This record gives sequence, C-alpha cells and structure tokens, in this order.
Amino acid sequence: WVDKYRPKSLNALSHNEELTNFLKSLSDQPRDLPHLLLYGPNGTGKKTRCMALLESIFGPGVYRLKIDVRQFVTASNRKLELNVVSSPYHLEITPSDMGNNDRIVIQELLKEVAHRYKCVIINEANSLTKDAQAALRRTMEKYSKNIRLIMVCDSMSPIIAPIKSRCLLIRCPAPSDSEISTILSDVVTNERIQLETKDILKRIAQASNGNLRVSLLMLESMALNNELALKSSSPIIKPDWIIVIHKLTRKIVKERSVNSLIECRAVLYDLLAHCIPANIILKELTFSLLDVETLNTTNKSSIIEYSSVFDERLSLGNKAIFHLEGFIAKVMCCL
Amino acid sequence: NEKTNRRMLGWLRQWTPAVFKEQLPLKRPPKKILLLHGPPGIGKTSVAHVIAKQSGFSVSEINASDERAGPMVKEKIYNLLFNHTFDTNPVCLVADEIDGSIESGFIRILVDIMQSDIKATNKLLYGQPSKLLTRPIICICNNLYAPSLEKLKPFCEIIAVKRTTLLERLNLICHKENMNIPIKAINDLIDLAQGDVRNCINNLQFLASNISWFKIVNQLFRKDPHRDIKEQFYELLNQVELNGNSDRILQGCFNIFPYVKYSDNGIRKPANISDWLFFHDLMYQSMYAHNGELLRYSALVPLVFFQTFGDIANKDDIRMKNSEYEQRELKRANSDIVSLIMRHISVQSPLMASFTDRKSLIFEILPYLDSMISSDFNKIRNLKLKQAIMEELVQLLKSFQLNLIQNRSEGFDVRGGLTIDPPIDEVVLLNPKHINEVQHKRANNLSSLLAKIEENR
Amino acid sequence: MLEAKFEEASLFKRIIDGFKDCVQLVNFQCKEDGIIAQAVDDSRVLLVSLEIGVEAFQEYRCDHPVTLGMDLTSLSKILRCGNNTDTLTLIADNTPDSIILLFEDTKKDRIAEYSLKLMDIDADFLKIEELQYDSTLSLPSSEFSKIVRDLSQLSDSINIMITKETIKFVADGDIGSGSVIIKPFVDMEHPETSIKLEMDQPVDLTFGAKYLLDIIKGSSLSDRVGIRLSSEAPALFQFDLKSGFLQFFLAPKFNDEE
Amino acid sequence: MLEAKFEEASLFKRIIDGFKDCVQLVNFQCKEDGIIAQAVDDSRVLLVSLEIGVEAFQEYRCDHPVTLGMDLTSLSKILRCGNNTDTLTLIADNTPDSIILLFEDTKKDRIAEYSLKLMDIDADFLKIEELQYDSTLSLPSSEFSKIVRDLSQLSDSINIMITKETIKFVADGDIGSGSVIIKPFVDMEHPETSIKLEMDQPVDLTFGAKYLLDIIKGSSLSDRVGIRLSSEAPALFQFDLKSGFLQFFLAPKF
Amino acid sequence: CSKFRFKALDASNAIDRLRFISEQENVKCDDGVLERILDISAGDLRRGITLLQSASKGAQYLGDGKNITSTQVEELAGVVPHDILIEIVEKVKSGDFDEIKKYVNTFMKSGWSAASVVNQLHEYYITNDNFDTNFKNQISWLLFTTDSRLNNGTNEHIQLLNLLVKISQL
Amino acid sequence: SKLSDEDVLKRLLQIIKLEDVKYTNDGLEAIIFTAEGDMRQAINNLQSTVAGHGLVNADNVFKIVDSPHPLIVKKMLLASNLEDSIQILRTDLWKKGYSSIDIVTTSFRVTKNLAQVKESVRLEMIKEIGLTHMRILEGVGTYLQLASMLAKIHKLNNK
Ligand SMILES: Nc1ncnc2c1ncn2[C@@H]1O[C@H](COP(=O)(O)OP(=O)(O)O)[C@@H](O)[C@H]1O
Repeated sequence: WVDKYRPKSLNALSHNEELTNFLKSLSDQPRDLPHLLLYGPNGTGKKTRCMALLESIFGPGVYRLKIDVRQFVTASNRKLELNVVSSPYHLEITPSDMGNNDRIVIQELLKEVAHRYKCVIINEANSLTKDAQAALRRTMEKYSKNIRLIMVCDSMSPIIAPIKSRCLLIRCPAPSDSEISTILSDVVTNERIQLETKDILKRIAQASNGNLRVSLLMLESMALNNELALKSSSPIIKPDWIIVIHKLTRKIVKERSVNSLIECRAVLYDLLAHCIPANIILKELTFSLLDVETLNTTNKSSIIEYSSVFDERLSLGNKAIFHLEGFIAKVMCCL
Repeated sequence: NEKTNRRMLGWLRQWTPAVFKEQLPLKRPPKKILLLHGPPGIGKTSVAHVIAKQSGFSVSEINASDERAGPMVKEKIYNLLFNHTFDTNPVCLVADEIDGSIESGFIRILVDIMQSDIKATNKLLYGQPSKLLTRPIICICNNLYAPSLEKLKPFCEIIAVKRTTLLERLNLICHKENMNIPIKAINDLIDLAQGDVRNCINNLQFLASNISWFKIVNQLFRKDPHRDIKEQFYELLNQVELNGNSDRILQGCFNIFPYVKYSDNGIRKPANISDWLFFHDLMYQSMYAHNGELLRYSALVPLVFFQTFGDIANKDDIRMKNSEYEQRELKRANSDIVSLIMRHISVQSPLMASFTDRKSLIFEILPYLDSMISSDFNKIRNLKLKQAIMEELVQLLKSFQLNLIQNRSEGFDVRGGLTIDPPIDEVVLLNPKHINEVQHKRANNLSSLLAKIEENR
Repeated sequence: MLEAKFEEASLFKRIIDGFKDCVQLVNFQCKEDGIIAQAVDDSRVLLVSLEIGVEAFQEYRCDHPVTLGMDLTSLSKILRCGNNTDTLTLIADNTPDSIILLFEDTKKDRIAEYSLKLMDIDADFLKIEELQYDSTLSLPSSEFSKIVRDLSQLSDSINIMITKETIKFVADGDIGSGSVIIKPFVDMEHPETSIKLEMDQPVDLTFGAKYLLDIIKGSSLSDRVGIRLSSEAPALFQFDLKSGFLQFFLAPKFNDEE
Repeated sequence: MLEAKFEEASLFKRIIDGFKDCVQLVNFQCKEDGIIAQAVDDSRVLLVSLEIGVEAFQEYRCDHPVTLGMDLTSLSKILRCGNNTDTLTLIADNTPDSIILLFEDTKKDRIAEYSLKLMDIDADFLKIEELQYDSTLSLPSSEFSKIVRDLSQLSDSINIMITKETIKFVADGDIGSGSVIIKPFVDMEHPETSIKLEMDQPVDLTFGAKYLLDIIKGSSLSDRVGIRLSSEAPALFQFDLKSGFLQFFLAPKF
Repeated sequence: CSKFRFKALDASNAIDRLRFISEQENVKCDDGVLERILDISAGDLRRGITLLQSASKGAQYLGDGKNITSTQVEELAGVVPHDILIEIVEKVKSGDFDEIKKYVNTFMKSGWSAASVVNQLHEYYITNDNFDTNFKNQISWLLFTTDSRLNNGTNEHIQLLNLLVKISQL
Repeated sequence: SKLSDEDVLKRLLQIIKLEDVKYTNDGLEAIIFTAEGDMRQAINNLQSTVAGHGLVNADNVFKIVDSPHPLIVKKMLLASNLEDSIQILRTDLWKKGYSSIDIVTTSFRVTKNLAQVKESVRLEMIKEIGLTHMRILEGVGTYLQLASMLAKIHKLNNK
C-alpha cells in the first residue's frame, strides 16, 4: 500500500537526491526560512517531502496530527463548515473544499493563527480564487515572524505573480522509471509478491508516467487479481474513467454526427456527475485522441489548437460541460 | 366538448332522486365523485360551474392547492357536505387543482368521507335493527396520473376534457351587455388573451367603454416561410428581452438543439454555438462581479440559435426538463460524500491526508478501493490467502472509516442488503450495467467482511 | 448513579447561566464527593470548570460515578422551569443515554420532568490550575462587571496590569482609550466591598474583551470574584459557591489570542 | 482650556440623551460664561441647542474658550459610565485633538477616564431664535410626551393649532384621525401641572412626527416644556435646566 | 490621485542594492551572479533577494568555502538548462507531430514552469540571427498568444504542446 | 405611442404664440429633431434656448443642445471607409468629452435597433461591440479598444 511504506524524514527519501540535499540545506537554518511553494507533477511526492522537511524543522511529533472543525459566517447566514488538519507544530488547510468562499476562511483563519513559528500547509493552491490569493498576498508579508506558508500545488499557472514572488519556488520533477522500479522492488519484497520477471515493474512505471502514487496503487490492484503472484504477462489495471474516455475517443473517431454528439454529451454528464474534474477529462480526451493513428498531422494540430482554446474557455467559465461539448463538436467538425 | 358536457349533466342528474326527491337504497350513482382532467385554460372550472348551476345546485368552490390545512379544511368540507346551507338550493362541492395538494390531507379527508359513506350504506342494506353523502363532489385536475390521486381514482367517475367554449361564453356576455361585436374580433381577442378568461372579459369591458420561456425556445427553432426573417428576428428579440430570463431560455436552447432537425453539413453549426455559449458563461460570471450593464447583450445569445438552427421542419413542440438542477444537486451530494471521506482520512490517516487531493481521491483512490471490495472472493480456493486479503480489506475499511450498515429496510425478513456508509458506490459507479453486477458480488463479500469485523470486535 | 437534589432550582440555573453562550458542550461527572463539570470553547482559549460539593445539595447519593456529556443550549432551554423556588433533582443511571431533570413544587401539585438526550464526549478533564500565580486579587464582582462593561466598548482587548498596590484595566481602540485604576482597601463597614491584592511579581496581560464579557456572568453566583494571573498560564477568574466554585480559565492574548 | 466638573454625571448623560439619535455631530464651545453646544440634523429641519451656565457646575474654570466637535454616537457610547452619582469632569487643552471625560467616585477608589477623538467642524453657530412668537405655551413635559406618543401612531404629521384659550394637536392618516385638545389652567394644588398659553395670533403648523418624537426626550431634564410657535420661523421647544436650557428648533412642514 | 509609476528593477538600477545585501550577509559569489539573479528576476527585487538567500543557504550547507556560481543559481530558479532547450529547438525544427508530442510528454515529467519555458524560447528565437523576419513575426505572435493563454490558469502541458506544434509548422 | 412631428410642432407653436418668442423654421426643426418624440424634453429645450439666447435658431439650439448622441454613433458605424469612421469617432465623440462607456453602450443600442444591414452582420457587429465591452468594463477602456472594435466591424462588413 502507498501509506504503509512512506518516508517520514529527509534521510528516508529514495529519489531526487539533489532535491533532498536542497531540502536539507533549506532546513539547516530553520528560523530564517521564507515561504515555500512546491510545484511539479501530481503524484511525485511533494506532500511527503514537505512533511519530511517539517520533521527536520521540528520534532518527530509533526506526524501525530488531529482533525478538528471550524465554522465561519459569510455575508449571509449560510454557515461554512471547514475541517482543519492540525499538529502541535503546524497546521494544514485545503481551500479546495468549498466554492467562492476561500477568501473568508483564508483571511480569518490565518489572522487568528497569526521552534518559534507555526507552519501552514496550503493544499491545492491552484483552486484558490484570485480574491483569496490577493487577500493572502498581504497576510504573507505582514506576519512573517509567526506564520510561514508551505503551499503545495501541481502547476504555478493559476498562481498570481505576487504570490509567486512572495515565496521561494521548489520544483519536484517526477522520478525516473528506474527509481520507480527500485521502489516497487522493495515494496514487492516487503509485501511478499512473486515476480516471474522483474521487467514487469518497469512496465508499471511506463504505465504511470512518473506517478508513484498511481504506480503503487496499480501494482497493488494487479497483485490482487493475480493472487499475490505477478506473472510475465499480467494485465495492466486501468481506472474506469480512463476506459470511459478511451471508448469516448473510439466513438469520436468512428462516428462524427449530432446523434453521436448526444451520446457524447451523455457520457460527459455521467463522467462529471461522479466527481471527475473537467480539465483532467479534457486533457485525457485530447491526449488519447492524438494517439489515434487514423488521423494525420493536419487533424492533430487542429485538435490540439481546439483543446487549448477550450481549456482557456473552461478556465474562464464555470459550466464545464458547456465547453466540453463545444470542444467535442469542434473535434467532430475537424475530422 | 358537447358529448363530455352531456355526460357530466347525465352524472349530476343521477343525484336528483337522492337530493331533490324527484322521480327520474338512495339510487345514487355508483361513483360518488366526478373527476375532470385535461389541459389548462380549456374551461374545466367553467363547465363544472355551469352544469352544477344548470342542475339546480348551489356551487361551492375550493382551491385544493391553496388550502394547506386539510385537517383544518376538514371542518369546511364537513360543513359544506353535511350541513344545510341557508340557500334553498343543495350544495355541490367543486374542488379545483387537486393534483397540486403536496400534502395528502385534502385527498385523505375525501377518501375517509367515501369510506365512511360505503360503511354507512352497507349498514342500511344489510344491517339488522352515520352521515350519508347526499351532495355531489366534482374534482378538477390537470394531471390524472399524479401519485396523490391513486387512492381517490377508484371512487371517481373520470371525464377527459379535450381542447370554442370561450367564444360561446364571450358571445353570451356581448348579447347581455347589448354589444354588437363581430365574431372575428372576439376570436382575435381570444388569441390575444391566450385563453385567459379574466383578461378576455377585461379587454371586452374596455372595448365596450369606448411567452412561457419554453414557448420562446420552440419559437427560436421555428422559421415561418411567409414572414420576413428580419421582422421575425425583432419580434423574437422583444419577446426574449420582455421575459428577463435569458439564462433559462438559453439552457432550454442548449437542451433542445441536439434533438432539433437542422440541415447538417458536418455539425459545425454546433461548433460556432459552443463559442457563443462560452461567451454567455463569461458574461453570466461577470454579472456577479460588475454592475449589470452587460445584461443587454444576454438576449443576443438565444437569437444566434434562431439564425443557425431555425428551420421550417421544426413544426412540433419539443418538451424539455431541468437536467442541470438534478446534476447540481447530485454534484453537491457527491461533493459532500467526498468531503466527509476526506475528513475521515484526516482524522485516521495522519499522512495520507497530506497526499490526497479531492480530484485524486475521486478518480484514482475510490475506484480502486471499490474494485478491491467488489472482487469475487468465491474464486479463491486458498483459505489462508482469502483470510489475509480479508484482514487487509478490514484495515482499509478502518483507514477510510467505511462502516458496514445492515440496511434492514427490506421489511419482509429475507435479505437485508449490507451497504457501505458513506456510499462510495454513488460516486464511483457511473455505468448502470456495472451497478447491477457489482451489487450482487458485493452482497456476499460484505456479509463475509461484516462477520470478520465482528470477529475482530 | 446520579441523584442530586438542589433545594432551589435557582442555584443550578445560575450555574448553567455561567457556561451559557461561551461553550456548547459540557462534560459532567458526579461522584462520591460531589459533582464536577468542564467545558472548553471551540477556539480553546476558555475553560469553564465547576465543582459542587455534597453539602451544596439537600440530598445527594452516589455509589457509582457517572460521566455525562451534553449540549449546553439544550440544557438551558430546559433550565427555565425551576420557578427558582422549585426543587430540582438531577437523575441518571450508571450507563445513561439521558439525564432526567425533575422539578417539583413543595406540594404534590405540579411536577415538571425532563429527559435530556446526552452526547458522547471523550472524557478528558484538564487540570491546568497552578500552584502559585504571579498576582492574586479579589474585588466585588459587580465592580469587575462594570470595569469590563466600560472598557469593552473601546476595544476587543482589555489589558490588566498589576504593580505594587495597583491594579489597572486598560482598553485602547478606534474612538480612543480608557482605563480604570483601583487600589487595595479594607472596608470594615462591610468587607465584601474590600479590594485585596497580593502581588509576588508585577503582571501585565491582555485578554479578548468578548471572553471577559462571558466571564462576568459569575457575579450572579458570588458577591466577590477572585482573579489569579500569571505569565506562565491561563488566568483564573473564580466565583465561590457554598461548597463549590465556578472557575473560568482564560488564555492571555499572545498578541492576538483571546 | 476646558475644565468643567458636574456634581452628578447624570445631568450630562440626560443632556446628551437629548441630542442622541436625532443628530450625529455636535459642536461644543466652552467659555467664560459657560458651555454651549449646537447640532443640526442632515436634513436641516432640527437644531438642538444647549446652554449650561457656570453655576450648573461644581467647578468650572475657563481662561480661554475652546470649540470642539464630536460624533454624538461616540459620546453616548461613553456616557453610560457615570453611575449617575459619579462625579464627571470634562477636560481639554486650548488646541485639542481629544476631549477627556473623567468619572470618579467620592473615594479615591475607581477612576474611569476616557479620551474621545474630536472631529473638525466649521464653527458656524446659528442664532435663529425670534424676539416674539405668534403663540407661547408651557405644560408638563410628560403630558406633551403622551400627546406626541398618542398621535404619532396615526400619521407622520402632527398639526398644532392655537386659538384663544385653545391648544389642539391633530393627526390624520390611514387608520383614521385623532386629536388632543387641552385648555389653559392654573393648578394651585401644584402649579407644575398648570397649562399656560399666551396667544398674540392664532397659529396652525404641521410637524413631522418623527421629529417631535426625538424632541420629547427633554422630559427627563425638566418638569415643564415651553413651546413657541410662529408662522415666520422654526418652532422652539425648550427644556430648562438649573442655569441653562436645552432647546429644539423644528422647521414646520411646507 | 497623483500617479506614481514604479519601474522594474533590472540589473542596472538594482545591482547596488543586491551587492549591498550580499556584502551584509557575506554572500561569496562569482563575478556575474548578482547581475544574473536580477536577470532571472525580470524586474523584481523580492524574488532576487529570495534567490540570493536560497543560494547562500545552499552554499553554507555545503561548507566548501567556494563561491556561488551562475549555474547553481539558475538551477534553483526554475530555469531550464541550455541543453534541454536546444533539444526542444531540434525537435521543433526537425520532427513530426508524434515525436514532438512524445518529447513534450517526457519533458512535462520533469517539473518546469511553462511560463519560463515560453520566455526562454522567446529569448532564443528573437535573439538568434538565423531566422527570417516573416518567421519572427509569427513566432512572436504565437509566443504572445501562448503567454496570454497561460496567464489564465490553463493546463501547462496542453498549451506548451500547442505552442510547439504551431511553431513547428512554420 | 410616440408623438409625430406635426403634434409637437403644433404644441410648440401654441407655446410660442402664448409666450411671444422670436423663432425660425430651422430652429424649431432642430428642436423637434433633438426631441425624438419627447414633448417634455422638447418644451424643456425650447425654454432653455429661450432663456439662454432669446432667439430660437438652429445654431443656438445646436450650440446649447447636443445632436442626438445616437445619430452620430449610427453615422460612425454606417461609415463605408475606416478612416471616415475613425475621424468621426475622434472629432465628434472623443474630442467632445464623451466617455468610452457611453460610446460603446450607445453603439450597442444603435446596432440592436439597426435595420439597414442584414441580421447575421448585425449579430457579428453586436458580438464585436460586446467583446470589446467586456474589456471596457474591466478598466481597459481607451480609444484603441473602440478603434479595434470599429476595425473588426469593418472586417466583418469586408465580406
Ligand atoms: N522518498 C520516497 N521514496 C519512496 N516512495 C516515496 C517517496 N516519497 C513519496 N513516495 C511515495 O510515492 C507516491 C507519491 O504520491 P503522493 O505521496 O500522493 O505524492 P505527493 O506527496 O506529491 O502528494 C506515494 O506512494 C508516496 O508514499
């Protein structure tokens, strides 16, 4: 399992040695530490490295944490309920658990909270609205001797420039397939899995695209289908939504009409209704449509242009299906 | 509807021996309630009133949608059915909008009155040595298959009113006011008033002294071949502006356009309209940020549908619904389930919560967790390996705080299905075919997992 | 089991008035030497702690301690039936799902009985009281209430400063600043109006006015209030009862901490 | 400088209660013969004017007049610390940025001191009082309050009409009409209950009930109220103090 | 209000402040480090001071007693190395849609900010005196459109792939 | 309904006869033109011109009152060449103190109510006037945005 085998310190990290050394350098003197922003691909291990860095800044009790609840009152009598992950040395907030009320929670909670300082971990800073980021802009600078922010995100694209300047930027590159294979080897020798040939582990990496969280989960999922004994040709366990997207692309390249557009809209609705973001849906749909060998360069260029345009539309809109169906119709018109 | 009006009169005349003691155990009609159904505005209420008055009854009307106190109303209905009115004429009860009664109080009272009268009649027929219903009841609905009416239907004589009666009524008013109105101008007034009887009478009185957003959506897909396209466009613009609800009209257009017939070359028309729809979504987001000067441009986006998809082929009205409110409520419910799972992980898994984003939880973690729980343990011959997997699954159920609840809502002592709380199934299972397969497999696994959780407890 | 009869329902009603508003959940525990109760607000800056000895009751029987948690709001909602002069008996079995409040008039006449649903709260009573505080002072509680009510209008923070023979309350905000200075004094004409002060070390702490306002409610339970301050711990404001006391421990503001 | 000590903080608290609500800004000025204060509401239909002579104080010292403006709301917020029986001293230097209110109990015990921030207001005291008014009348202020409280319920306008030996208050609105008629009379059993009236000319003026309601507050300062009416100017309602008075000038309707 | 426009703090008008900060903290660096730091800052003294503090911490942890190098600074500043950018130029110049897409998918595995990659590509294409002016107008407009799209919170992978594909067709 | 030219002219003639005012035909024509079926506005402009200059002449009416804002905007949008529309926008609207918001909003109204051109080109012009608007409301309201809007409208009209 991902959680049973996870590093708890900086000396327990097993990939990106230069990043581990940079973290040790940054944690050598912990009091004169500026705000940090960990950015990189999703599933690389930045949330583990931030906790490992906190374990170097403070005692080992940083992992002994508790979940509490805090209530807030907006301009109306609608009560905002937010759970907080707290520790005797730091606290974690995730403003991605609500709508446009991120600014209120951010400002009030950070003002109440504001070695000698208490660390703050803002999870998924990409969901932070521009108004919440503007509110945090001055809170980052006014209280710099009591509150230090460690913002974990997957892409600095939606982060405003003032926030980017107000904190150090640390990139976490996805681990190489060799390091993923070495980690899976230790996992299967500790979990007592039977490998007929080691190369299958490499293939797992080649199916994860640098994601360790996905790699270990897929390894464990396929270890339950092969009954704790992986063979030389064990099938690759793909998530359900990926299969739905692949079938959607097959339907797209097979039939291009309005009658098929209706069932495409139905599939998009069924995907969106089951807690699947539309940006990831669009990304996977476009990337798997480019993989269609039936199309040519002229089709793929138009497809990527339309996907960029409708990604901008979706980032500027709120009704996600209104942009997804438009992108699908434009792709149908292109092919 | 003369045939229907004569049937109603025939049914009310069957009450005459019981009420008036006139010769055509009480010789009452077998069905004591008359149920009128049909479209709005066709005169259901007017026909009930005229036929009851023509039969010598005093008419008492009750709107069943407004009377939110059946148990209280009860006193009104009981007084109107069983007490003598000061009027010489027997009362006929007319209940309008009986399908609008969200609280079954009114209908339960009518059913209780009918059951009490059946018990009282059987005592008069078979009783060796109780208020009998002596007054007719007319009920009016728009929808016959409304769930509330299922209990009332067996006691009712059902009469369908189909889509002239307004013209006849207005002519009778004109003749009594000594107004010589040509029948053409009365038809034009009926068409102007859209079958509103109150508006018709007021417009007639004014002459004497001298668009549902759905209808707009269906009009936006229609082109009249006999009128200038520009005149049709300005008429539609004025109708969209007067309605003030451009958003609902556009959502209507968005639901209708895939089902509409439109000369298709490559389905590009839909690609051009996705850009407008995106323009509308940006405009609608900006309305909450900026003073509503931008509201004037909101009426233009629905008119792009008339330009692009308007065709002479679209003669039939397409009915519509609100998939978005249902999808928004479902998205809210699923987000609340996910937020509760994320809180449970934060309380138990001290480190897991730091690596779990809401999106990664929905798309990666929950589908694998459900596939692990739904796996067919019956294929595993090795008992030791089955026990080890079940111990790991019990540890996973504990890390995610997933409780196995015996839903004993079966009600007939056979198989109370085991359900996971929170229901991960509603978030993960998008495919209706996979739901049925997974439910049958899970029922046997969850009983084995519950037995193991109880053993561990 | 729980079996505690108050002579006058009024005493219990005033005690609960003290927990009222500032806390939501209260954890009671009855035992051989009486009843104790603790409640902590959500921000964890205020602890309300009660102790009622056996002698405060007209009848008390306990052969087996019982711990029970409940919603304060639910309790007060029910705590206005005492007629003040009514007799009140708190009753509960050894493994309760509810707490029974029984109000009776002298004569058999009228009997109001309630069965309040309990909440499960992890038993974890705090014992944060100190051996010695930097400074200790007592003064009439009505005087303390006025002092708090004055300053509250000026700021969300009220500072208490103690130096030899001097106690000074200060508030400073938008409209200006205010201060109330009091001096120790023994009034023999009636010592319940005296102002005592024992200072081992000068102190200077700031508290959130909203909390001091919650605390002043104790005036209704005692003529005097004891205030114990330290730079090492939450301040203690105490209101004595006949056999018992109601205590409020309030954490000083760090710079911004209630 | 400003240095005025009131025997009982209560007097000042009741005086300020009179400006309360109906005005936001008040301009005070202390000088050799006492303290005056003026406040005008936003619509400019009501002027509240105060005068407290030197003798109303237990101690008053002024060698240099000081004018100071302040927010009424801020002042009242602070004006509930007087214990009524507390002693109150108003203090300010010759070029103040604040006004100090000092409440002290007889014994050295408790000293509540406030430092209220001042507002800069262009000094422009009005002198709109008339030599002669068409009619003048006085009656118990509690009676005037009742009269106003009665009629207020009926309309937003209350008319006062005066003819020889007759004073009539009238309100007429949606639910109907009402009137209160009073007649002049000398009660020797206690003349503080008498109703005097001197009419040089019959008068008939209408006032906004919301304003008369603000004015009745003066009852707490005096047993009687004097009302002076004219068709040429704002009406004057006056509440006498020991050495001083609180006056309300109200402009009639159209 | 009187409008006061604050100018960007490039190397010229901020080298004195950066050198003062370095001397006050005994930041032993090479000749062209500070001027390079502001060059990465693009008119932002706060980001430059943060980068200088990070470089000083990384040089004090090592304890080798050497001077900070421009390469060590641009490594922690999020700047793509020159060789990786030259590989992108080769893939854009010579290569089809499939090879470019595969290389972009591989490059997005290593965490780099798309804004920095776009800025470096713009600098390389506009500065290199080996492309036609007609190509330069198109590359400038494409980079402008890509930056404007990236400034709205879009997906970096899709935008970068679209930009590279559009500039490869030139 | 709106008041035709004859009715407002008759009412103004009656008022002039009742007030003994010096007037001329072109002045009354300009008054009625600037009134746009608004009798109250017509009488107000007449009284203002009388009290400001004494003689009701077209020159005085035009120097005291503004030529219907929408008509200059219509003439600007209906221009055939880009330079003519640019010069009109510069001299008539921008050099006289008309705010960009008023120009774009008046522009939207003129287009919506236009009948000279077809429906599709009108919708495209409204789209361009509105995308610009979205920039005008964000505080980017300048002359360059209106110039680009006019250029895009002409490009749409450029087949
Ligand atoms: N140093 C490391 N060595 C081995 N595995 C690691 C290391 N750091 C993280 N992992 C594991 O790799 C995966 C990374 O995914 P995840 O933890 O979700 O990433 P993040 O920390 O960025 O949220 C997890 O299974 C995590 O436990």
